[PDB]
Amino acid sequence: TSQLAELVDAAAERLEVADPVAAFKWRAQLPIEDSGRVEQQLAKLGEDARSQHIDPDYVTRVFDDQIRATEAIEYSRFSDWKLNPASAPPPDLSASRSAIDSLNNRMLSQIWSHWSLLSAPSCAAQLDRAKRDIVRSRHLDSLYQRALTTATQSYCQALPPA
Amino acid sequence: SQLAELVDAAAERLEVADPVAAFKWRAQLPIEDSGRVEQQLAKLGEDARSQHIDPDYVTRVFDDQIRATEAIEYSRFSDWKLNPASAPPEPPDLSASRSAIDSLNNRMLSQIWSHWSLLSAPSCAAQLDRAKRDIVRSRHLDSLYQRALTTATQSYCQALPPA
Ligand SMILES: O=C(O)[C@@H]1C[C@]2(C(=O)O)C=C[C@@H](O)[C@@H](C2)O1
Repeated sequence: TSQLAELVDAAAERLEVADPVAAFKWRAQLPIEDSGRVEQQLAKLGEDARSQHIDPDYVTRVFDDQIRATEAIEYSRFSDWKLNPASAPPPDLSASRSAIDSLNNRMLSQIWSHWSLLSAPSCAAQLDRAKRDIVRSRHLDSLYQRALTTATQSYCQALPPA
Repeated sequence: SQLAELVDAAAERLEVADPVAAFKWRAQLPIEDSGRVEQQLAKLGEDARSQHIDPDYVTRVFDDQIRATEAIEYSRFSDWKLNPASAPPEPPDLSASRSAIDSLNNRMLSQIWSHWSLLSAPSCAAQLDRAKRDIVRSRHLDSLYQRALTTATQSYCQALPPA
């Protein structure tokens, strides 16, 4: 089991919030993106990182990836639903909000716990193993696999060049 | 197929979704532009009436085409959210893309008029499936564009024969 399995699993579960959120936005005729909103969300995550003695710039980069990957899923659904509106699957977003708050906390806990590994040469391999295992355990489809890659692309920190 | 030119025009117009998406991505503009949709449907409705073509049929067809186009734009935004480096950095202006669309709109309505007797005939469904096969091949349409072309053309065979 990869040391990054809990982090990646949390990231994947958080991606899955894309579906109820997109279903809601579709019915409510709301757009997917909102730059001001995301700026606020990222700022709050940075504050969370500071209070937890985690590098806020790192957390900001990682969650920027996470949020873009999530928006990618939402846009893919909107595409599908434009072609086939009868397929659009609702309710309000309070459940999703609570889930994201809990998953944010889980993710930050693992960034803290596994900071040495995230800084290490073994990060890339351990991330690849974690992804493999979560793709399988969560039965992630091609869209979610691409999203998980995007979401996690900044986990592993650059190494000294000499 | 006698519907190949119409389907080709439809597919060509679908392909304008790419530069349109690219422009909107760079400019951070919404994908849906209800004003522009209304403008087109109004003009086309009037052209149909003036040429004595059933405007309700024409509106339906273009609604389908427009929805399919929006679907492609959403899909590209999805792709670019996953990998922003794949977004075309210097797309043509939206104005230019809209002019190209205006011309394709006209070509499609001209083809609808020309092939009214086939669009309203029982052989329409067969001829449409044939045209789609051939244009999918000739344009090398991928999975997304195949879906989009089905959506764009789904009302073609609804045309009523003249009284
Ligand atoms: O902005 C646009 O011009 C493009 C083209 C489009 C159409 O299909 O005509 C018209 C309006 C928009 O909602 C979509 C679809 O994007």
